[PDB]
Amino acid sequence: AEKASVETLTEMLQSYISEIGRSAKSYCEHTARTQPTLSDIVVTLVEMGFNV
Amino acid sequence: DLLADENFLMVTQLHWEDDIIWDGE
Amino acid sequence: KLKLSNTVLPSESMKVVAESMGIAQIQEETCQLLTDEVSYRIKEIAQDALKFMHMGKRQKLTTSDIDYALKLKNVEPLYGFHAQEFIPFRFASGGGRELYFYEEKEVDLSDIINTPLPRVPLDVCLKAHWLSIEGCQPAIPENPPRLKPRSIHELSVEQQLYYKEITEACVGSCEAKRAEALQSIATDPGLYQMLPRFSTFISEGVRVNVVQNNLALLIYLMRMVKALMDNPTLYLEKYVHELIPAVMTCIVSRQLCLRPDVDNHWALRDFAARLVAQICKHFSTTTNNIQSRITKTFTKSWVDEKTPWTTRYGSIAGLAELGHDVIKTLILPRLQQEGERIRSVLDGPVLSNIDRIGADHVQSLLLKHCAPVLAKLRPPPDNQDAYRAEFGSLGPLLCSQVVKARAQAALQ
Amino acid sequence: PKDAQMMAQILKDMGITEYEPRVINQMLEFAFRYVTTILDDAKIYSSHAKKATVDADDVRLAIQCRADQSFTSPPPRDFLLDIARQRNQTPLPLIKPYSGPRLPPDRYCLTAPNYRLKSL
Amino acid sequence: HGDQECYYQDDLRVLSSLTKKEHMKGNETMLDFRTSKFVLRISRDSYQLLKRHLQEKQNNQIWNIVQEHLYIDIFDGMPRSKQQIDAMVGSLAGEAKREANKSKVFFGLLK
Amino acid sequence: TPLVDFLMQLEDYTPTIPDAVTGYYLNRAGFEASDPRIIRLISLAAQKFISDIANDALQHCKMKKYTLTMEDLTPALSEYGINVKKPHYF
Repeated sequence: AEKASVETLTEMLQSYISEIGRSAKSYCEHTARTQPTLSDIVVTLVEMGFNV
Repeated sequence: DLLADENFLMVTQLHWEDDIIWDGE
Repeated sequence: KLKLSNTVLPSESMKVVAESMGIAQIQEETCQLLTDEVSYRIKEIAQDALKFMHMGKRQKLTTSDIDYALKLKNVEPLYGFHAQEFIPFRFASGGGRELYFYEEKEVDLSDIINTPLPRVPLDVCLKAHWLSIEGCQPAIPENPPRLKPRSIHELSVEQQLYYKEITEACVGSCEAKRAEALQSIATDPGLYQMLPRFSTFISEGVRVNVVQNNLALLIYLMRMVKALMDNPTLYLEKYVHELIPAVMTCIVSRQLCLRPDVDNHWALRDFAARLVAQICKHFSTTTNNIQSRITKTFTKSWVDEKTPWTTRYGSIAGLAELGHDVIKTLILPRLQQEGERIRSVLDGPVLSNIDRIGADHVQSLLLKHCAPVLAKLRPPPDNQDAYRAEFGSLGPLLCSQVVKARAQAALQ
Repeated sequence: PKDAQMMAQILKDMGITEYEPRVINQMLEFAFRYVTTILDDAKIYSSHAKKATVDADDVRLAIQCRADQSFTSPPPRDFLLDIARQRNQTPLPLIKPYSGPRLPPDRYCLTAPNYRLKSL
Repeated sequence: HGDQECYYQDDLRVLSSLTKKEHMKGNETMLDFRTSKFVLRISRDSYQLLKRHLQEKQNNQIWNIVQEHLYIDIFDGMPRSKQQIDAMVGSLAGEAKREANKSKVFFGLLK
Repeated sequence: TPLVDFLMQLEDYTPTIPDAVTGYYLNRAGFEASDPRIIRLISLAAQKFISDIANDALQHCKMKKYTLTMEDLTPALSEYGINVKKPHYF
């Protein structure tokens, strides 16, 4: 592959793990909890348009 | 430049080879 | 006096971007309008990324400061791509793009997989030490640095007691005592202003310790020299004029004690001495004083007829460990003499002397050096009988050593 | 490079002496991202006005309609001083003497039974 | 810009960037600097020389900018030295009035 | 409960991304490793996103396989609503 196309896609990969980190923590802490369950990620991935 | 500090260090001004002890006795 | 200016991005870069997008025929006032808007946003963010540098207590703007400065201005930290919807990544930094100016711009997709991953460093721990003891900063490694009156010695009695303990530990009665004393020599910052007394103790010791060839006394002193050298604080080339003739004597001298048995250590006494000798020619180097002087003494030790074979073996080792080119230019025209010496030891029956042991050690060392000297400057073709043009000393075994070196290179 | 040597002068004019080498590379990546979204919106606004040449009023429109959404700011001083005096007028409440660990109501804290799935 | 005191270089650089109106309309620090008043504590011995150079019509424009954008807080005393003025200035809308620093503050400890 | 069943199966499953690396970028955002299976589902979701983009890019390359170029990522992310940027400054 092209070099700039690999550092592009691994930047979208790091930004994707960091976005389920910030949003599933936000969905659980909205429900007064501290660690996220499965029901907090299947609503996090829905809000990113994933089709789980 | 001949007044540089190294010129005066005694490694560069001493025949220290004579010290090496060969077959001493 | 302050001649501060307002530097903006060049407009001739903004027309290249515009015509590479489909927007052709842009005016100069249209193009100057782009490069003062974006040069303000770079100045607005770099002034705002300097807030995160100061708050994080750093003096270097890292790459993550611009990721938080962008998020502060409600602009996504993403640089490579821009998502109009913004829902897959919402103000989430992807860490930028690892790109260069001198890059290749095309890699193979299995080159990135087969490379070894870098080592995750150690986690953060909390160690305590002392900056000040009742006002005075200690010199620990966690810290940076008419009758005339009766004079005082320039050492303290704690320092003089320290010198006595370190020297009585470095004569190696107990091995753990030696090893600490050697590490203490290797990293004491205040070991300057005691260094004349250490250099004099070394020099004087070897000279009255070769009167009777006491190998440990010498192996301990050579380890003391090696521990003196790798200390970074002290200034050594004022004292190297005493240090160098001591090590030459360990390498080029005869052994007054039992000739065989500890000759194995004697080779190491000459191994440790040749190591510290080429480390001393690596450091302390000025024009034509140190390295060329010991090279000349080693060569006239070699070309000297009918040498002591202990002196011969030591000088051979000393000239051998001098690096890449030195054996490339010096050991070349002398193979015939080495072979003739080996043949004489072989023919004469005399076995109770040390000549035969000296000959075997010299031949083995010379053959190993000749092996890479060959592996280094030629292909490995005709490794069977072409070495018979060089008197047939190492031959196929030399070829096998070259093959082992090639296997090590393949492993690398 | 050409545009990368000007980026080291924008930082040095802001007094930034020490910076990482990846700092210049991604401010150029932001500056390229910002001009290809002004000019992308400029030809959208030019096609709205039906002119074949993107002139300077199109870039004047695309800058001020992108700066109205992207680059925000903290709240202003006349807004901060109005919500301060609306808040600082309310007197401080008294404290119950042995209420326990003083916390907000439980729908505002992060103290819930905090479940997890059974491993099977 | 180069006759300004050396301690003001950072503000001067932010200002050198500000050249447009819309650049300043979203700064919110120079937006609050433009609406506030610089306090500018001066002595009465030096204010008499200033007002005898501003109340005349020869300089009625810079006098109009002074009485619009600058407060002047007058104290009766010696004019301060340059290394004493350097010790107490440096802020934006700086060197505040003495009427702010005269409120009663309960700076003592509790029992 | 299809996904609850899948997460229960996710123990004994090793994902393409390690959990020491997926868990690092989760700890960076406040998500702490209470359960390994949850870290593994997050890792698999990220993998599916990158893989779907890659497969769309390969259909574009086959239409115009082999090398992935920025002009293959550009129409592949355009249906996603993501405008990728060329470097153009190096």
